[PDB]
Amino acid sequence: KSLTLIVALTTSYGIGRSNSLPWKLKKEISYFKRVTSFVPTFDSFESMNVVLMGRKTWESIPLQFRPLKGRINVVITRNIHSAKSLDHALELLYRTYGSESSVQINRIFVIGGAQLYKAAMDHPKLDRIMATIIYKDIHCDVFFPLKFRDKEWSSVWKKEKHSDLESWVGTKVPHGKINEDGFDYEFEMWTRDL
Ligand SMILES: NC(=O)C1=CN([C@@H]2O[C@H](COP(=O)(O)OP(=O)(O)OC[C@H]3O[C@@H](n4cnc5c(N)ncnc54)[C@H](OP(=O)(O)O)[C@@H]3O)[C@@H](O)[C@H]2O)C=CC1
Ligand SMILES: COc1ccc(C#CCCCC(=O)O)c(Cc2cnc3nc(N)nc(N)c3c2C)c1
Repeated sequence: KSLTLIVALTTSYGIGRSNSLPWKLKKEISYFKRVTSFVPTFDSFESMNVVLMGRKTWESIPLQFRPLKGRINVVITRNIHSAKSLDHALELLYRTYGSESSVQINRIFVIGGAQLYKAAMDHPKLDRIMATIIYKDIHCDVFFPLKFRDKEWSSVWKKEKHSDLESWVGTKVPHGKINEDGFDYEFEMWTRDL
């Protein structure tokens, strides 16, 4: 099964500031909730998505939102499911939600932070980035680890047609720039060959 990473980052790959998001974007939060908690209509009795996150990200989420509803949550920590790496998480999942289980696994998302992102980009099953691009240079102190939208990575990572994005996330997604509270930002989907 493939992994998908989902992130919102600035044109300078900023993702974070002071253990939180440096923007308060209500429509971006909804896209995130929607993409990660969406499952092919016919499977939706059985099927559930998984959200894999680092311990720091786990701790950053306002309590009212933990665990993230309607998704299987696994926190990765070297020391709610906990596993010690991405692959341990995958073994826990297959073992726990085995054909003998009534909950089934649809898509598995890596939702942050930088350290987990870095491991997910190293993972041979990761082939898709759902990137929210924020066209401002907001000060940040945590950064996305690999510059997948830059020249150096452009033979590996390709940005897909907007209609391919909508086909994947299964609904109309705004095209182009959305303005909210001082920010322009745009939804993208990038893939690479496995
Ligand atoms: N813009 C966006 O979309 C997002 C931004 N963020 C931002 O990211 C920041 C958090 O990033 P970061 O500090 O790197 O934190 P992470 O959330 O990646 O948490 C780091 C910790 O998780 C565990 N961990 C991470 N990767 C692995 C791995 N490969 N194997 C084993 N354990 C691992 C470790 O926990 P342990 O120390 O317990 O062993 C590590 O100390 C904040 O600024 C947050 O707001 C977060 C999510 C999304
Ligand atoms: C750590 O700093 C954070 C502070 C607050 C929140 C929150 C919240 C409400 C979500 C409710 C729900 O989903 O039910 C988040 C999670 C978040 C947000 N947008 C995100 N946006 C994108 N494009 N990607 C992500 N990975 C996001 C991720 C992890 C991180």
